[PDB]
Amino acid sequence: FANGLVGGEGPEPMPFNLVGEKNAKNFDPAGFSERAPEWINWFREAELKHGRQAMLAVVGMVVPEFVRIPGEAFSFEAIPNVLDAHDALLDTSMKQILLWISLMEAMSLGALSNMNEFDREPGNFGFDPLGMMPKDAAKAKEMQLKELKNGRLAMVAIGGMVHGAITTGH
Amino acid sequence: ADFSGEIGAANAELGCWDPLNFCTDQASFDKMRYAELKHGRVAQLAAWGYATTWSGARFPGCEDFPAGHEAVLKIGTENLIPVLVVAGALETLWKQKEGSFPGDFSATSFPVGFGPFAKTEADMIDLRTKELNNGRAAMMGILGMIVHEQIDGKPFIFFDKFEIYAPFGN
Amino acid sequence: AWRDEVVVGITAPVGFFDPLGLSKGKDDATMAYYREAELKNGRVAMAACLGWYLNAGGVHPAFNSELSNDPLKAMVELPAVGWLQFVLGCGAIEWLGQQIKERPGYVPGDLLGASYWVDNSDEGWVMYQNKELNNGRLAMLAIVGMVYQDVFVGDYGDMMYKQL
Amino acid sequence: AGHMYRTNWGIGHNMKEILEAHKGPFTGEGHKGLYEILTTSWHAQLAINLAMMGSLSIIVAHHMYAMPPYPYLA
Amino acid sequence: AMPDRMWNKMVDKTQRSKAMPFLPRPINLDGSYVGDVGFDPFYLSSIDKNFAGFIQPPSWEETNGLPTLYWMREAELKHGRIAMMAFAGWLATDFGVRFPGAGEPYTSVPNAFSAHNIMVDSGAMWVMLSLIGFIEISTAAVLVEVSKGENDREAGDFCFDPLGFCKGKSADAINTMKLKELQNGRAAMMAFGGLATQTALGGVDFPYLVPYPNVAD
Amino acid sequence: ANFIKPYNDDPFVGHLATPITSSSLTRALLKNLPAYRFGLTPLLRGLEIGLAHGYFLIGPFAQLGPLRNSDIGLLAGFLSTIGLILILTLGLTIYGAAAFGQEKSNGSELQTKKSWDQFKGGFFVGACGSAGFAFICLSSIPTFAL
Ligand SMILES: CC1=C(/C=C/C(C)=C/C=C/C(C)=C/C=C/C=C(C)/C=C/C=C(C)/C=C/C2=C(C)CCCC2(C)C)C(C)(C)CCC1
Ligand SMILES: CC1=C(/C=C/C(C)=C\C=C\C(C)=C\C=C\C=C(C)\C=C\C=C(C)\C=C\C2=C(C)CCCC2(C)C)C(C)(C)CCC1
Repeated sequence: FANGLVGGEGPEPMPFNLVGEKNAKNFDPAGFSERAPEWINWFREAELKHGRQAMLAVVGMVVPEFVRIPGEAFSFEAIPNVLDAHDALLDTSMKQILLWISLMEAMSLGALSNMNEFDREPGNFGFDPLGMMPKDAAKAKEMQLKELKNGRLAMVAIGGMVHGAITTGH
Repeated sequence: ADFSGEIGAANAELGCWDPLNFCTDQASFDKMRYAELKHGRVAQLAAWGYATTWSGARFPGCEDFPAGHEAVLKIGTENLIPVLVVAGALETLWKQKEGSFPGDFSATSFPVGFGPFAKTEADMIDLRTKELNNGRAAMMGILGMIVHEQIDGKPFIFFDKFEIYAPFGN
Repeated sequence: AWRDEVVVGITAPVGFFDPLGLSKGKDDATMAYYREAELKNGRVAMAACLGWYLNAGGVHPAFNSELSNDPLKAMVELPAVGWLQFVLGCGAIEWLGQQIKERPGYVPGDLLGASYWVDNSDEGWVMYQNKELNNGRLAMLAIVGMVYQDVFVGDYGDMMYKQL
Repeated sequence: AGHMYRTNWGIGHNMKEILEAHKGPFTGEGHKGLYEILTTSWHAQLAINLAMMGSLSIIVAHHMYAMPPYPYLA
Repeated sequence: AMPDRMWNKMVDKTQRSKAMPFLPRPINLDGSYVGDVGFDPFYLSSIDKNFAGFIQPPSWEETNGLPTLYWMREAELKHGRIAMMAFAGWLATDFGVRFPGAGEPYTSVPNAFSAHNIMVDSGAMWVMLSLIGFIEISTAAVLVEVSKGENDREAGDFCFDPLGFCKGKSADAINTMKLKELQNGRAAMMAFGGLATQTALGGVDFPYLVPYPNVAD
Repeated sequence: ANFIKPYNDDPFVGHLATPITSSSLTRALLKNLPAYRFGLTPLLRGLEIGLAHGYFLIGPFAQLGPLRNSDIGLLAGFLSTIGLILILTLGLTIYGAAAFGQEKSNGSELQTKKSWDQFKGGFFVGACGSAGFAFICLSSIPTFAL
């Protein structure tokens, strides 16, 4: 239930719920929300972030053809396994990536320092360049729900992907 | 609610040590208690068996079987099925006595109960507590043993096997 | 209610910290056990940290400095008689502690009985107590980190500030 | 080190303040009152100064034999 | 914990930043200064400290204190002016321009990337340092006066307008002009970075690029 | 915060409540020592005290005595300890006579003649026996090696 955060309210089913209903409605078996009401906002933000990153990770994994990328060092042909890249370009590319990610993440601290007192909607960083979010609240919430659902799927997806490879030829 | 009165409380102060709040109502507690007892009784026998076998003792016709979990993996399944059959039968036979502590099978067809062992109520509580406590210990013990067997091959950590002193048995 | 009275342990960086809400329904006695455990685990960690650091540094002037500089190897090299004394001695202190706990007015964690002279009304007292807790919390994590480094990474020295 | 105490330009330390600030749970008012004593009693000053001077002489004796300071002295 | 957070004092939750819509608006970037797009992700403008203490120890005397923005603006302007100057010089030197009547030391210099070392060895750099220091001390004292509250000079205002470009000009125009300086200055600062890092790793040229395939360092 | 206060809140008594003098640790240890513990009879008080003091006394004599390097060194150490215990016992007897007198009444108050005599007796038995125990223990020392 949280505090009205869009989420749950899903026909999505689940027969492995050890405790509680098998539906995905108000999925909080552990019950972290009620025990720690003050952390709901933080949890939402973290959920969104993890999911969004995961959504990018999957496509990053699905492009191991070195496509659109030149350079012998980056050659996916040279580094057949997309997984090997982390250690393959650790001191040549991974560091660079870190620089920008780090700079961007640090600038958000101002908002996250006092989320409860500030009014920003958790996860809303005002990013709609194409200005295309259903204006209608009814659908707006629906859109948000899609993001969460897809993102949650992605989180789980990545795990299987990667691990799978850890157990296959790729 | 307050299950401090129940047998097996950690101590007078802590009362019922339920860190994760598994138990909520008497109904749940009874469920959990029954399970604890069953696992306990089973474990107590298990430790005894593991030690006997690991030390070297074997029944007639079982002198070439291996010991430990290795046995389950190597010994023929056909000679293991008997165990299930002799256990399933017991599963059916044991009959819980209504309106009694979880795990009381006095209502079973064959004579079962405190019999001559207990007289006063206090005696009964003591025996019950001891059964539970010894089971709790064995539960940890059997695990400890199996884990260490896998880790190093020494199921007893400080020695390879026990040596028994049975004068009359000789 | 413990939550409504506790003052020590709640500091600035995060305030009250119970993301998993492991103390929502606990009674005063359980909460007291938790605080005592927290302090004890932390204090022991702080000590262990200092011990490891000294040994790793090489300042182990005992047994003619025969034992290894690696703290984990040294423990194996120590005779059992040494270990037995350690456990038994600590056990003795544990017994005395139990006596103190039983005495009325026991404040979880206080073995010196500072309650006799000072109360939590004094801000200086609460602050200093907070420092012990905070450093202990950090030490707990550190000792766990160092062991990983020594057992898996393979080093038992600072890999953070060593590079001047 | 000679630029640590206040004189006529604002910057610096006032010994009285430093002494009075250093007080603890086991020592009451701490070092309060010492400044006045050492600025109003010659005997007190002599005590500290004389003890330190004598202590230095003993140190000179030890350090001057172990580490001979002059040519052709050892 | 219990104490009121300084977050409240160092930011305005009611309003929000412009360049960064998500973040709240720093309470000091109210738009008084030119070029203010409410951009201070690290909320440095809100830090409470009289940086004028660097020039004159705070203990020396009681002063109202120079507002942080004033100090920050000063540094921004100075850095920018210096950067613009340096950029021009680097290119001109690259083009070969040398002092009128200069001698072998200057003419021999191969490239700007190599001038610093040869010049410091020559000693001319030392001479420049002394001169620059004189300027710094002569002009810096004003900041203390402002902090004292005895003067009303504005940041970057050294009353320097020989050609009277902005003499008798509409305030709005002076504003756009000063903004233009700031904009150009900020650009130059960023510009110098490449003019340095790129040259160091690669080579000096009009583009100052680095051989991608070849090593850089 | 002041960790030193007048003892018993009497500003004029010649004592102070310091952490050392009045801490939970000190209070606990002293309360449970045989000398001040509650419930122990005079004999038992002496016995515990004797058992404790006899065990540690055999050491000094056995390892640093005139016949330390002799094969009969431990035996000699035992005898020496017994001798010291006898001297201490004489002292206890004499003290009691002077401090308490010749006939008593209260009873069960370590500070009476009868109680003191019982206390002394316990000390002797405990001390001598404890020394003997140490002899048996020091005869063969375990290496605790697996
Ligand atoms: C430092 C310290 C401490 C302390 C220590 C100590 C001080 C110890 C001691 C110890 C001791 C000091 C002990 C003792 C013991 C004794 C014994 C153990 C005895 C025994 C005896 C017996 C057993 C018996 C005898 C007998 C008798 C009685 C008579 C008859 C005969 C006989 C022989 C039988 C601790 C650790 C706490 C902590 C820290 C601080
Ligand atoms: C804990 C305690 C305490 C403390 C103590 C101290 C700190 C110290 C002491 C010390 C001492 C107290 C010491 C002693 C010593 C002694 C000696 C050193 C002796 C020796 C002897 C001898 C050598 C003898 C011999 C002999 C004999 C035996 C017999 C006859 C012959 C002859 C004479 C030869 C007090 C009291 C407070 C209280 C109680 C508790």
